[PDB]
Amino acid sequence: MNTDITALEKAQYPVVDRNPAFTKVVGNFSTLDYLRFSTITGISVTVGYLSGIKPGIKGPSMVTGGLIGLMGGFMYAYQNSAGRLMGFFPNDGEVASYQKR
Amino acid sequence: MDLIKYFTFSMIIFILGIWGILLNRRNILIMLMSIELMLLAVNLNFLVFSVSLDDMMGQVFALLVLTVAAAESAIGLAIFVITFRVRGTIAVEFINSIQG
Amino acid sequence: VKVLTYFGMTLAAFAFWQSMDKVHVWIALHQDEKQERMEKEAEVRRVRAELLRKA
Amino acid sequence: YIAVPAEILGIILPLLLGVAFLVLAERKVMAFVQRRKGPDVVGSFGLLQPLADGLKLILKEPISPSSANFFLFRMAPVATFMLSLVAWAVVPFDYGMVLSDLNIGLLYLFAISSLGVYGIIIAGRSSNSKYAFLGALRSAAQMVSYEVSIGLILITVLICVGSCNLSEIVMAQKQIWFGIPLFPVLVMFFISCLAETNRAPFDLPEAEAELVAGYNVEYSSMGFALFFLGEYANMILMSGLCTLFFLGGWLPILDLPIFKKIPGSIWFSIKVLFFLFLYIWVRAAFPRYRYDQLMGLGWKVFLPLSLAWVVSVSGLLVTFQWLP
Amino acid sequence: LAQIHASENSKSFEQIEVERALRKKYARKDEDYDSMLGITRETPPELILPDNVLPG
Amino acid sequence: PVMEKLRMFVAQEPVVAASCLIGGVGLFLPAVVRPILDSLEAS
Amino acid sequence: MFNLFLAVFPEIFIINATFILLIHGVVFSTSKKYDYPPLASNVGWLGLLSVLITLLLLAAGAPLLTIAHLFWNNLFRRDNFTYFCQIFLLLSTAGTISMCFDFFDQERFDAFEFIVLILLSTCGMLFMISAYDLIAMYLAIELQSLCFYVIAASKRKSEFSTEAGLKYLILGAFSSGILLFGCSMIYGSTGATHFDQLAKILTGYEITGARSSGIFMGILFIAVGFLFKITAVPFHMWAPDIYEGSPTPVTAFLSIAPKISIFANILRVFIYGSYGATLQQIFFFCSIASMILGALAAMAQTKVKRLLAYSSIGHVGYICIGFSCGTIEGIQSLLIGIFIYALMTMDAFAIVLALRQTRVKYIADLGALAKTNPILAITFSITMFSYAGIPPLAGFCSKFYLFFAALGCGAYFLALVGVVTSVIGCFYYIRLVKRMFFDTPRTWILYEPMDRNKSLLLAMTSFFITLFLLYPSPLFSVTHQMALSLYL
Amino acid sequence: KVSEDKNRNYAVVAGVVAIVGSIGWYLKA
Amino acid sequence: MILSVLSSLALVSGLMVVRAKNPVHSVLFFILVFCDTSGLLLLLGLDFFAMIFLVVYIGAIAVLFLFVVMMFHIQIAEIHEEVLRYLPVSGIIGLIFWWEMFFILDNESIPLLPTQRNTTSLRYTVYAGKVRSWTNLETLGNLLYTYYFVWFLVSSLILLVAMIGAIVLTMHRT
Amino acid sequence: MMLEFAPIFIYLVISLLVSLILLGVPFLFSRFDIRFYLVSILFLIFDLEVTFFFPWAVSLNKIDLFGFWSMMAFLFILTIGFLYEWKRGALDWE
Repeated sequence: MNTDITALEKAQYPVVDRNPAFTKVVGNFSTLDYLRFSTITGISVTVGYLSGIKPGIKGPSMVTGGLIGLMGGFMYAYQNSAGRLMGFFPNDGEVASYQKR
Repeated sequence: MDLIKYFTFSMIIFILGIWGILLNRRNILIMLMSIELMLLAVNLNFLVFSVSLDDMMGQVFALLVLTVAAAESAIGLAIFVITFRVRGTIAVEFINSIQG
Repeated sequence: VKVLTYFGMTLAAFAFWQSMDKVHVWIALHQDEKQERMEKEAEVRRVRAELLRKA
Repeated sequence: YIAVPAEILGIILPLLLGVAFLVLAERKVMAFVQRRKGPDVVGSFGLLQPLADGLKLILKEPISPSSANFFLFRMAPVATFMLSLVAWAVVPFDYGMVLSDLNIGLLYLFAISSLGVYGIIIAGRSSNSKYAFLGALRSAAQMVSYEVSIGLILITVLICVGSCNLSEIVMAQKQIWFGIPLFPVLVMFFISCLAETNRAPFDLPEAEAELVAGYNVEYSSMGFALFFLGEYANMILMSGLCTLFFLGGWLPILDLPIFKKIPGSIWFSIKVLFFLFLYIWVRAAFPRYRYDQLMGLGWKVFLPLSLAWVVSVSGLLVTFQWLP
Repeated sequence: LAQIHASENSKSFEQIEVERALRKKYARKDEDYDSMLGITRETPPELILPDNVLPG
Repeated sequence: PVMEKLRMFVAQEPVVAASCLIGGVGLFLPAVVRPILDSLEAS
Repeated sequence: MFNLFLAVFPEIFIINATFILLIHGVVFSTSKKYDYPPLASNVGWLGLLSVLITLLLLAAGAPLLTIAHLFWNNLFRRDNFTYFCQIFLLLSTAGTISMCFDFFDQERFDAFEFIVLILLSTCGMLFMISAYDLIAMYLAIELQSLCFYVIAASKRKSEFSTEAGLKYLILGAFSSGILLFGCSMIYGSTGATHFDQLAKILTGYEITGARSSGIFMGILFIAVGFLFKITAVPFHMWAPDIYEGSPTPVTAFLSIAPKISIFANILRVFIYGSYGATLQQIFFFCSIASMILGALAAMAQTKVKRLLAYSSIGHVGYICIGFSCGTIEGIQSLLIGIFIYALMTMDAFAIVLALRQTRVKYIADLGALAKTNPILAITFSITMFSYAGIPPLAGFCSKFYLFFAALGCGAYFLALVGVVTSVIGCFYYIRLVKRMFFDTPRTWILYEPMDRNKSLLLAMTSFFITLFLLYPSPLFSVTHQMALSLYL
Repeated sequence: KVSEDKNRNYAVVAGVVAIVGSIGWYLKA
Repeated sequence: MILSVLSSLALVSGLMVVRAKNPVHSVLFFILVFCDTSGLLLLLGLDFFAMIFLVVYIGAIAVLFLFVVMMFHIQIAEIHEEVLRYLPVSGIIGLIFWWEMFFILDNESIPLLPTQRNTTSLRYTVYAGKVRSWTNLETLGNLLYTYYFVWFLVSSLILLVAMIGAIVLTMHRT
Repeated sequence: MMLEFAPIFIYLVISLLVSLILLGVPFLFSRFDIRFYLVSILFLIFDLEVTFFFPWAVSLNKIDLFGFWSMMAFLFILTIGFLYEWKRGALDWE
């Protein structure tokens, strides 16, 4: 299947890697990325718990909310990391690590 | 004259659907079937045009419209069943409460 | 309906479709008069707008 | 095209004879299992019993109840009989021995299977008997339920072959018959064919003793005969599909010159005959399910397995690039 | 009347909480969704008054 | 203790368990084995 | 390969979350162990969270939504216009969901599938906004429509809800068939379904004497389908009956989100394609009919829900006046009108859902509400004066444009219709203020106080309605951005 | 001496994690 | 000629769908209209669509219509009306639609009139396309799941909505 | 080629004639069950699933892994629907 990563709007920052691999983007996760991940997951677990009290399923509701939050937070962190590696988001740390390795 | 003949086949089915709407003011099941006749005519249009233009896009859309027609019929008949179950009858005089 | 009624309605429909074939041939035969009439009506509009801008 | 009717008759007439004699063979094998003899008085070894029953049936007066659906009542057995006959136009008996070499023959067979429900539905409704109507509704539901599994199994075979041509499906089994790797698929296919032909242990219309009146309860004389003949012609066809899809059709058991001496039509016939024996052997062996039990089996057992086998076969062939 | 009033006034804190939750649980209903689920919710006996105090 | 819950689930519902296993192998092979074969071919 | 799907991250997330909620709901609603708990509010809260996470993913990934635009080109088209339209749609859906928990708990509407269908229709409208081909447009429209047919009939034992669903299915399937016939004519005549190809084929010619009648009628039928979708007269009569007969949260949802998504489609199809005058005259005549008929019919209504339905018909007439003029300011004003009407409608339906706990049905039921709940009567009066367009409330903004275009595109009959229908609308809106403040009924209805969700939403929307004209710069700038991004 | 409800304790941990994470999110952006 | 026969059969069968007193008969005439459509598709060389119209429209959709209509036992009085009064409105609507749409292609797709000369001798054959020809099935399957897979998946979402809505609207569990 | 369908038509006509000869020679001497609607719906859905599998099965050798996974996603959505139907008792006939 022929592919093309080229975006409509060009990256406004140094392009460290045009099409970074999945594991490379995951390994690029920063402290802020983990903070976003953890915040989304914790809020989602909390909403699951609180909305589960009335039907009596606070634990299962907690697991469901936590799964939704885990998927959403991982997707958000991946979004940010890959955008930094691709030059779409401000990527000072990516460029500093790239110019050295 | 091939293209005109296939086209008029589909067009007659479409007009028959329109007439079936026009002619069945007491028969809402036949109205649903008239809508299915119109949808069939449209599918035929897409397939005939796909052949006439040597283009595949008309066939892809014909298959997808098939999926849509099936979904529409399933939901439509479910609503018909619950309407009948509530009222005990399908007569149009029992589905005219909302007005103004 | 009776089966004979369905057969007769089919015969009538077959006649209708052959008549439609004749109509299609008639329309195909008069493409040139349509083209010649259109030549006039578009050129009248040209000679017209050109004259209306001379002033 | 002038000799096409000769070919069509050379298919249809021997098929009607083969069905007449399938009824006899069913009565003989069931009898022998039950330590009885079976029809052996009407003709030598009972071999004229089919002719006698057919002539008796055509000499019976038709009844034609006073229903508002006179035409549909007579048309329903015609419909089912025609559907059972027309599937054989695409069945290959040997290399080159087939009436229509359809490139879409698999989907055509599925479409005929799907049309088969209307004869039963219409017979049940047109009879003006609530027993017949209810029995018909249950039989139609069972048929459509097991058509899903039949279709998903067809997809498995198509994935292996990569073509809808029935002759191509047969010739793709030269290396190995598909019933060896897909033996569970063959088992599920044979069971789904029993349920689609309304045969034991799934024969609801036979369970009149069970307070279940069949869709053809009101029929007499030749309409009743046409229903029966369509059903039996469907059993030979389903035995022919089991043969074509999984037992390599007309191919010999082993690719050896001793086995290639007997023609392909004999191999095809013998495999068809094995499957027809099993249809009768099962009728003779087991009791029958209730309607709710076989419906549960259809949706909860055979749909999931068939779907899982599609996924597994496609995934295995895509992984190792063994696709056709 | 004295019987129902005496029964209510002598309940403990735990039973008061149990019956408050039950009362909230059975205050409204969705018999349509219940029929879809194929269940029949029954009023718990601790929320049912004896017939001798009912108006009929 | 989710180890006998799986055992009971297999005991009650063998057709579902078998379908999940068969389809799961069908999904596992292209997901895991196929990239291993593609990589082994690259080198 | 994986990075290509960064352009569909919001949709992937919302669809997967919808599946998770479907499974969670069906597993624990059938559980004997938990006594078959009603899960409508639980799944509602989890779905509101899912919508907010989708919104986060979409808004924080603005440049990434345009990645791999050539690979994704034959499927959809994401740009700034789609970006802002989708953000607004997600916000509408979140607000509507937050307005449903009291209805779930007090009527005991226990079906969690309600939330699942709302989320699936939100997916469908998200795909509608980015649609860039007739095929994709139709598919997304059908997905959204099927979800609405099912939720319109959700009260399955009610005569009204079953009647609403039946009329919706028949008139909706009819209109969809008409629209599909138009797509077939365009395809047959141009051999093209992609919006870019249709643009190239149709620009520069319009009606150049030898006009393709196939193209022209494909356009007409597609326009008829769109007009049915936006409830423009004469394709409107399904709307008041479905709005009344559907459960009130369904009515609130159908009032806002589908209009945003269908107007996005209309812009990207018509403003962008090129047949020209006829297309805009269609919308001009339908706008006039909508304004007049909506004003008169609303003046005749005695029930709150019907009055709101007819008011929405009139306002779509006012909005479509903007599409009729076919200029940058026309598109900007259409977008501004949509935004303000959506916020006002959300205010109005928050109040209606609050009063539905004591079963409000008639306008006369609001008698003496200024005594029993004075701050609610003020909030509702503000909404009615905003609907009537009295400055300096937000409703004036949209009214101001109507006359600006009428004197810009040179149309004084439109101006006269606007003056007369504005006066009629003012009358039937201030009739509610009279009922709540001036009347002294013998029998009063005392209403239960609203829950926190609706009070917070009402407070925010009411502050917006009273104070938007003080700081309107962001909406003006963003709508100008969207109008420009339609072409560049 | 000890809070027994485990699900309640996990919910408390999740709420604390969300609060500290939001604070860190602001502090590092 | 053959197209005239199929058109006439479809026209009569469609009239019988929209004009039959009994809705069961209407559903049955609808099956005949779909069979005729299948024949037209076979003429166009689209055998996959010809079979699928049989499998889906007749094998699945008409069956559902038949099950519902049959179990409803509609009485002819609840749905009967005389249709003589609609001949004028049907006449005007149908005539407008006829004159405008039966002839929409005529300006754009002008028919080639058959002459008394053998034009078959001017058919140019290009053998390169015939070396490995594609069926309708594999030509469609080359596109459905790769270049246009998103629409495929949206159609799956449509089917999911149908399943959910069918259960929610009608299920009464025993 | 569509040439191979003509024998099917002549076969149909002959089958019709045989049917009428056999059937004619002797002429010479109020309770709605929703479970049927539900089975119809299920059949329709899986009918469309078999329909979408036919092109996929013949095209697997060209579409490769992309086509395989798009079909798997399709199946996953429809199987979630099936699990919903299962848990709701639409597959039970007792």
